[PDB]
Amino acid sequence: ELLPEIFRQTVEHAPIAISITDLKANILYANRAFRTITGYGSEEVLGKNESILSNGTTPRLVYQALWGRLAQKKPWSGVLVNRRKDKTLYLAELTVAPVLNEAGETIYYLGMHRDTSEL
Amino acid sequence: LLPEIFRQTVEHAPIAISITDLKANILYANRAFRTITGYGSEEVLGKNESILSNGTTPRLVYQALWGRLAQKKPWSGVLVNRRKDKTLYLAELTVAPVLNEAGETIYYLGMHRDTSELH
Ligand SMILES: Cc1cc2nc3c(=O)[nH]c(=O)nc-3n(C[C@H](O)[C@H](O)[C@H](O)COP(=O)(O)OP(=O)(O)OC[C@H]3O[C@@H](n4cnc5c(N)ncnc54)[C@H](O)[C@@H]3O)c2cc1C
Ligand SMILES: Cc1cc2nc3c(=O)[nH]c(=O)nc-3n(C[C@H](O)[C@H](O)[C@H](O)COP(=O)(O)OP(=O)(O)OC[C@H]3O[C@@H](n4cnc5c(N)ncnc54)[C@H](O)[C@@H]3O)c2cc1C
Repeated sequence: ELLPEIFRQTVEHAPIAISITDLKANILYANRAFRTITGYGSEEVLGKNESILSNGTTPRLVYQALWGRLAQKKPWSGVLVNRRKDKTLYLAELTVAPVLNEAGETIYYLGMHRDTSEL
Repeated sequence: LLPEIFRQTVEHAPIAISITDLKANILYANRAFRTITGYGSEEVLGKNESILSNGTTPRLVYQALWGRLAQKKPWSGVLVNRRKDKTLYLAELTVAPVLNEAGETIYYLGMHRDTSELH
């Protein structure tokens, strides 16, 4: 073993925005980069849905594509315009991936994104 | 969330992540690392990070990175790495000590992005 608790610490400080959600997309965990990019804090992010990031201007068919891959237990990648807490907007390169149990069943989702702005 | 979920998170993160012993032998590499560097899941666990080195990168960069890690401090900068297929890529790399509860180094962590577009 690598000591197992090094993985959480690695997530926490990785320089990519990372959230982990239940099957509803309610946020169970978010790392520091997520907090820095999106603007939401440590206590306030928990239990909110990912949709909080949408500047309600993403076409429904982008999301349909994202959820369509998830329902097939496959990852998806795309770009979308997200909104920070301060209402500024950024082009997000988003990957979402299912976490599968031994049986091949989805038990969480991983949301992992970069903010592609150069300021 | 159990530690396995964070290991899965690291494994699927869209940034190269490697964890090494204190002489930079790779003990763990995620999918992005293996894809970017060209080393597969078995052979990469017999490599050292030095297999990425190459002469486009000034040697003082390697001295810089080590001089910070040995102080228990991170280093962030840029270097040119060599893949298994012998192509080269400009990487933006952060390395950090992984510390136990007494503040002593137990592993090193590397996280990098591949800035290439023509590979
Ligand atoms: C891990 C993860 C990360 C995500 N990151 C983002 C992000 O960074 N930015 C962002 O805008 N959104 C993100 N989402 C998608 C987000 O959860 C919402 O579905 C989305 O923002 C649209 O929500 P709405 O309330 O605006 O539209 P809604 O009308 O609620 O959803 C729009 C469409 O998405 C699909 N859909 C929504 N909910 C579900 C469901 N539970 N199951 C199957 N299909 C569904 C449907 O096609 C629906 O028409 C992420 C989801 C996951 C799981
Ligand atoms: C986590 C991590 C990630 C790294 N990522 C990269 C990367 O992406 N690209 C890259 O080219 N290099 C990377 N390095 C640096 C790498 O360890 C080498 O220093 C570098 O590749 C030059 O290799 P070299 O053959 O000239 O070996 P030298 O640096 O000459 O060192 C000789 C050998 O000893 C090891 N080493 C070097 N310094 C020390 C020391 N102070 N203590 C013990 N062992 C040491 C080296 O890795 C190598 O195996 C990373 C190092 C670490 C710890």
